[PDB]
Amino acid sequence: ESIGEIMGKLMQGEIGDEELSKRIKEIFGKRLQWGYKPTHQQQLAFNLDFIKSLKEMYELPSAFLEAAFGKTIKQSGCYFKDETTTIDEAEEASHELYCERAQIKDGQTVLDIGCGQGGLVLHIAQKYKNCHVTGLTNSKAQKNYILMQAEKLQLSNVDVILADVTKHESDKTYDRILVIETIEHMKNIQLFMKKLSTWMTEDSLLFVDHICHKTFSHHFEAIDEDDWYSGFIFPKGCVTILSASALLYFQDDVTILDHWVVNGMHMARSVDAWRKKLDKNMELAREILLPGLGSKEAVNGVITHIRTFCMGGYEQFSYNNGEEWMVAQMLFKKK
Amino acid sequence: ESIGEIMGKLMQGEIGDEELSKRIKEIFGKRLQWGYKPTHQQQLAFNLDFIKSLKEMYELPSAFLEAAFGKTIKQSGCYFKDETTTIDEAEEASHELYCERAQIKDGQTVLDIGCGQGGLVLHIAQKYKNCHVTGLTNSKAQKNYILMQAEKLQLSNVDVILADVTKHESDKTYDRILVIETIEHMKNIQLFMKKLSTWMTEDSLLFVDHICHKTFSHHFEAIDEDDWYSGFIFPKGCVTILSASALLYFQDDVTILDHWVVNGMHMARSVDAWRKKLDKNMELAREILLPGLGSKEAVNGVITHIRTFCMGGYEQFSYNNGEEWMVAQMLFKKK
Ligand SMILES: C[S@@+](CC[C@H](N)C(=O)[O-])C[C@H]1O[C@@H](n2cnc3c(N)ncnc32)[C@H](O)[C@@H]1O
Ligand SMILES: C[S@@+](CC[C@H](N)C(=O)[O-])C[C@H]1O[C@@H](n2cnc3c(N)ncnc32)[C@H](O)[C@@H]1O
Ligand SMILES: COc1ccc(C[C@@H]2c3cc(O)c(OC)cc3CCN2C)cc1O
Ligand SMILES: COc1ccc(C[C@@H]2c3cc(O)c(OC)cc3CCN2C)cc1O
Repeated sequence: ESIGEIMGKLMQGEIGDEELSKRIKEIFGKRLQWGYKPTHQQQLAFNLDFIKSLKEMYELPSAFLEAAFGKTIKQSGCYFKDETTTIDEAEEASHELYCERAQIKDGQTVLDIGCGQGGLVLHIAQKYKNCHVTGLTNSKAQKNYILMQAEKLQLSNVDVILADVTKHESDKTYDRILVIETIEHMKNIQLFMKKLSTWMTEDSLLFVDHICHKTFSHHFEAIDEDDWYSGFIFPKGCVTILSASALLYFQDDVTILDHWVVNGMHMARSVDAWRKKLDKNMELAREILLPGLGSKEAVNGVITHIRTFCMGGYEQFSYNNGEEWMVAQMLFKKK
Repeated sequence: ESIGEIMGKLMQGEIGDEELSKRIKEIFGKRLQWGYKPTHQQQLAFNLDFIKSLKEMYELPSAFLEAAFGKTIKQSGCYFKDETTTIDEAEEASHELYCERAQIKDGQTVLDIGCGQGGLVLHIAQKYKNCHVTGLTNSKAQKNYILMQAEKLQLSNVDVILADVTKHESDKTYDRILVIETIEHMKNIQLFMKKLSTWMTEDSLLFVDHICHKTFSHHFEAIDEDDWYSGFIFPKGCVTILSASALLYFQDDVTILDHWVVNGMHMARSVDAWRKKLDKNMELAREILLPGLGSKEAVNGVITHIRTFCMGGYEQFSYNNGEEWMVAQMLFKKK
């Protein structure tokens, strides 16, 4: 059975959830076989080879995003205390977790790199009125969304830089730099960390959160021709999953102070909530998308892609009860 | 059964090898239970707590050493290609491995910190005639042994600094600094690495080899009152076993370039060879030691201590076919 055939059934909604989950789980299982080595000697050889290789290197309407994601449209792993924690609660708990671990205090200048729909920017600005909070995003629609939300919430301490972070040049420095699940998109990590350090003083802290595997790194791409999923979700070679310790090898310009991981069931519950909410709001979602997409068929395609991303994310992050893929967090100061 | 009673039988040679091995293996088994956590989240919490805590912190005659150790009296893990590799061959292979991984080239200035009986110093000096090689040791007997060996081998490119490395002050810099199983004795690691960096230029490399556990760190000390072994071998709290990745968190002043581990069976074969050679030369050893120790009883005590160290080391490093305790190696440049 070919890719084309599976992709055919998928688009027609002819693959039931149980089969879909089973297929994607199998794909991730093969990644685990690829990544785990027989000895720690071989594991480190494989991991260092990956790290060395690194060193040589239409937007959805906001009404749709609001129908699929939680209240602040957080697009990153959330934190669920209880089985009954709602996605809105989990967003807030995640925001609070970042503020604790990044040691945010009232009065600081704060920069949020790849701020998305600005949930974290708005959270910090509201909770700490004397902080000035800057979000940086490459999306004009995101910038406009954040500035509108700041206005509605009577926040006067928010600004947004519209920039490709890899191209952004400034001599401005910040007390705190936050990077929440943005580094996975960075083509040049050593260069990224170097640039961040130039936006820091000796008093600054840098907090990074990234999806990881606990043991090994990999690009998010097909191992083989049986893998229809990876290239469906990310049709570009644009996402890297670092191991939980990979960034320890990128301390040319910054120095680690603390390091944590959050078990993958938190991420799994996040994507599950998004999937369920999208399913609940399916009719509304299709109506919102139709104008901008042009046909019900193109609508179905965008919906299939997002829903499959959630179904696949579930299998990835829940694997072995959250103990394979998870979220890594690190705190650094400038050299 | 009390410590005193086991220590009593041990000293009298009333514990056979099989029972001795079994007892020590059990002790290490309990350390593994202590060190492995149920989730990577908890593992990292435990490991970072250890790293944070670190940041707040009569000699045997040479004739005896020659009867127990290999030809160059290497007192560190060796490297065995074959099951029939002799300890002398394994010493040389280990020396060569260090030269490759530390990128030693003819003409460099080289410093070997805690050089022991100087096997590595002599190896480099002989193989690279244009290198100047300095060993640093806190032992007058070691210094004298190395200088005598250099004279006999017609080596003109060797010097030895007699110093406590933690107290040594100098503005001299070196192209290469080697630290072979010395860091385990360092009370202040952040301070040690800082000092080393002041002896480096922008062109220098630092190579560190240390016994490790692949997953977690621990001091070499008793967990409980059932552990008669740890405090017998090291009656002081003077030895730390870092995890294979612990030094990645000590990059304030140096930056990692490469990282390896050597499976623990190499160390196990090393201590096995020492134990067997001592056993072979037992009568001679007792004769050599008697003058300086004063009684056959004090002789037996020193021999029991060394032999047990080997028997225990065997169980530690061979555990799970070398995949628990092993040797970590790292290459750094100066910030
Ligand atoms: C996984 S989302 C995380 C968004 C936000 N941090 C959150 O937690 O909801 C990563 C974000 O990085 C942004 N991004 C990716 N590459 C970027 C670049 N080169 N410059 C700026 N932003 C970028 C994307 O547009 C996206 O909003
Ligand atoms: C495990 S032995 C390794 C010896 C040698 N590198 C080898 O591979 O055979 C560690 C050595 O470090 C030395 N040492 C320990 N603490 C020291 C200190 N503060 N200053 C200098 N040498 C020290 C000990 O005397 C011992 O020779
Ligand atoms: C960090 O990896 C990723 C980075 C970006 C994306 C796309 C981004 C995104 C990122 C997430 O991490 C995520 O929750 C997992 C959900 C979403 C929703 C779609 N939005 C545009 C997906 C990823 O899987
Ligand atoms: C690195 O831990 C240690 C450091 C120093 C010692 C003492 C030192 C030594 C160190 C070794 O690593 C070793 O081979 C394992 C053998 C020997 C022989 C005795 N000599 C004086 C023992 C250790 O176990």
